[PDB]
Amino acid sequence: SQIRQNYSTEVEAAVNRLVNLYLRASYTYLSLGFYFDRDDVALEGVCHFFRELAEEKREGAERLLKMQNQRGGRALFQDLQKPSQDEWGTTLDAMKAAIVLEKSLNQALLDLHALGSAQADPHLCDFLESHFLDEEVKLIKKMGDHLTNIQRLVQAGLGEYLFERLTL
Amino acid sequence: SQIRQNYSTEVEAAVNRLVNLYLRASYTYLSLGFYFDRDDVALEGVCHFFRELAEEKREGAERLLKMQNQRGGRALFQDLQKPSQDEWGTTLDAMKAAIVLEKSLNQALLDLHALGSAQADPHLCDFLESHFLDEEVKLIKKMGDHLTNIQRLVQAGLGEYLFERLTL
Amino acid sequence: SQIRQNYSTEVEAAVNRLVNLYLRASYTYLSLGFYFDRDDVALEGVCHFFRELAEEKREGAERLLKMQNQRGGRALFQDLQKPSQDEWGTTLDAMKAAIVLEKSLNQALLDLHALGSAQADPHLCDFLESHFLDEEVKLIKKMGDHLTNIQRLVQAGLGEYLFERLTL
Amino acid sequence: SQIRQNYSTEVEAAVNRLVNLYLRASYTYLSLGFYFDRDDVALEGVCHFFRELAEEKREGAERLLKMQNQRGGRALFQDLQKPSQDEWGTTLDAMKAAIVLEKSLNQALLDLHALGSAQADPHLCDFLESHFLDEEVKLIKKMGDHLTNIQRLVQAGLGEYLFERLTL
Amino acid sequence: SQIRQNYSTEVEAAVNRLVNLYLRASYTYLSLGFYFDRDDVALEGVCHFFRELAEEKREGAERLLKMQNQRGGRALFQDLQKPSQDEWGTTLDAMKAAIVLEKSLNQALLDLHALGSAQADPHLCDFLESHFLDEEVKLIKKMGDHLTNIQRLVQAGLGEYLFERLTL
Ligand SMILES: Cc1cccc(C)c1O
Ligand SMILES: Cc1cccc(C)c1O
Ligand SMILES: Cc1cccc(C)c1O
Repeated sequence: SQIRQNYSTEVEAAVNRLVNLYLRASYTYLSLGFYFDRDDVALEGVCHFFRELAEEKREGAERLLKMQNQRGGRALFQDLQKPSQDEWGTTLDAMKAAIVLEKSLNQALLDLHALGSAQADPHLCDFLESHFLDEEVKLIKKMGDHLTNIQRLVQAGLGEYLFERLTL
Repeated sequence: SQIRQNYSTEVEAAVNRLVNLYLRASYTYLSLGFYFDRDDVALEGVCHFFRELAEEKREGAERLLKMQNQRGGRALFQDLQKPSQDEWGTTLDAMKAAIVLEKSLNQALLDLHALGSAQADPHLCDFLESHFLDEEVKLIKKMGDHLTNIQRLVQAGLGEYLFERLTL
Repeated sequence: SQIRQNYSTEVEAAVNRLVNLYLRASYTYLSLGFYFDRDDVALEGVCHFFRELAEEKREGAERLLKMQNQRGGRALFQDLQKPSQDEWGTTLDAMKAAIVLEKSLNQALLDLHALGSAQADPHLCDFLESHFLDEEVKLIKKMGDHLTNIQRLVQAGLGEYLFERLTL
Repeated sequence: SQIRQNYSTEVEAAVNRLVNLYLRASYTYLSLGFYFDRDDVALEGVCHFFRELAEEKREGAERLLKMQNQRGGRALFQDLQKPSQDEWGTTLDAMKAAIVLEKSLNQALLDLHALGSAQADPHLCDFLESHFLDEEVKLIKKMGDHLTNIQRLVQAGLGEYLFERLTL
Repeated sequence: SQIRQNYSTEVEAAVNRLVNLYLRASYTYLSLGFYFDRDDVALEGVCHFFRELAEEKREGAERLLKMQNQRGGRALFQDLQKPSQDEWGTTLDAMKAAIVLEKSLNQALLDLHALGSAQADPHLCDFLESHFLDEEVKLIKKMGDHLTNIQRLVQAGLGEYLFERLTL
């Protein structure tokens, strides 16, 4: 690219991989959201929580794709793997799955930051710090808070209802 | 009728029957509503839920009667049978009874749609699709969601109170 | 009932009967209204007059049902008999039928008031006086005024049109 | 056409025919409107009624032409036959002629719907149901209501005047 | 009195007694209210419920005193007996005590109405019907509704908390 400067092929490839991970996360959250919208699950607050996260993850992917082009890299898309489960169990099970997912995204962000530092690419490092790393820490803290509250509420049916009504 | 066109006697009769079913449903919901207003039941959210449905079903009947006249058919009214119960048990029992009732109305709508299709009466088919079929699907989904939440809440007294307070 | 006080079984039963009479009146007015909406009758002011009365009578029934519960009585519903006619003739015939109907409701109100007085139930007596007796006197006077005007207008077709256009 | 999909030549031709029928109806209503504007007829409400219908029918034709292009069919225009009469008699005669005209348009709509169903063309079927079939049923009901009122008013001159003044 | 007309000494005395009963009820509610404000009871919604009732009963007494003077009777005050309890137990116990109290006031109202009827004093009868009898029926129905909800909630501590939070 006529504009490409200080942008390694290793970072370019890792950015494409991260786009795939964010889109896969978005898809997972779409599945989680609609599972809680089932008439035999019917926890609307939980459905809304996950549908909002599907949107956030898609936005993250789009920000990464915008950055790829700004740097003169070339977006390459791969298949989006279907989510790991078809049914997500209880709100507790779902929130545990979500925190696992977020920690995996966060690790990928940290890995890419480390690569950027090794390649002396401060624009990449700043980009990740500014738009992703703090968002992930905040989200993981929120999920941990939710998990603790869900666990303390498990009369499991009553607890699940109250969490959805009074927290979400 | 000077205006009657493509409107079979079979559909005309079936529309009159459907008016009766909607008015009977409205009456059933009136009974459900006032049962939950009893001082020894006293679940105001549940009373409101069913009184609103009584109004919706009456409106449905009135829309059908308007359509009967628009097509040049002749409204014929029959007795409105009293509701199947005098006392409706718990919120769970009542919501189960309501979903049974709605599924029976929906089946009648589907039967009339099938008759309209067989008689090549697209105005009737459109009318039902536009004003009734989706309303019924939405309502049945809502009732199913409510049933699931009520069931998960059954400390049955506490659960019944919380559902009325926090959902309805 | 824990709340029931000075409320006789005779009044409780008579209130349930009166609910049935009001709902039957509402149904009769629904039939009258839609008859005047027929394309071969087509008197919109008359249709509106009777549909408004259907609503008023239903509201009366609902007020009675509310009162039944306030007093600790138990609502019991019976079948709603179909209206006495399928076709209602001229506006004159219909208005005569309506005044007959209202006078029958008024007599039932007066009978219930008399029962309340005999049972020394002043809350019932006040309730009827406050919400029903004057409403009925006003409505019957209005119908009598309408009958007189309709009769003076009978060139019967022209008169019927003018009454609908200029009074209703 | 590059865009044409599931759109039969039979439906394409029938749509062109229907455009012609709607434009012919519009022309007929233009003639009716100006006849009632003659100084020796002079019924302004009747003139307005028919001029409004001329506009509605032209709009219907334009909607059909828009749809023809949306589907990749090719609009073909034919002569517009002059209306069946040069003078339209009384308001009663004119309203009878209008209801005959509307019933013929409605039959053409029903015929085209049947063709669409036979050709498994649900976009066409929906289009007609959504924009034409209910409009026609409503209009025919209104005309039938008007005919009944005009007939009841026939002192024919006085009745014609009053209908124009008080209904139209 | 120069103004006294159709106002018996029996009714005058009974009105003074009723003033005392209303003021005693107000005092009882003051005691109930402050009991629920104790730091070792601490149910603010319940405190508010009873303090509002203390105000309503005082207003009732003041209305009776105003009426006594309007009729030319002479207000005579007696001691106000201290409430029947110093401590009121649970919300359930308190609501039971309140409904007992209200039923006793209602019986006194009914007794005075009967006296008025026997003395042919229609102003008194109207006064009681208009300002007291329906208020009492409404309040007793509300208390019965509350009792039913409290009973269904008895995990008694949790139920008491939830009723205070979500109903009161
Ligand atoms: C491509 C994709 C997959 C899953 C969820 C979303 C929102 C999305 O855009
Ligand atoms: C139950 C019932 C019967 C007839 C008319 C009305 C409005 C109604 O609610
Ligand atoms: C005199 C009296 C006693 C108790 C409560 C109140 C409000 C009151 O005025």
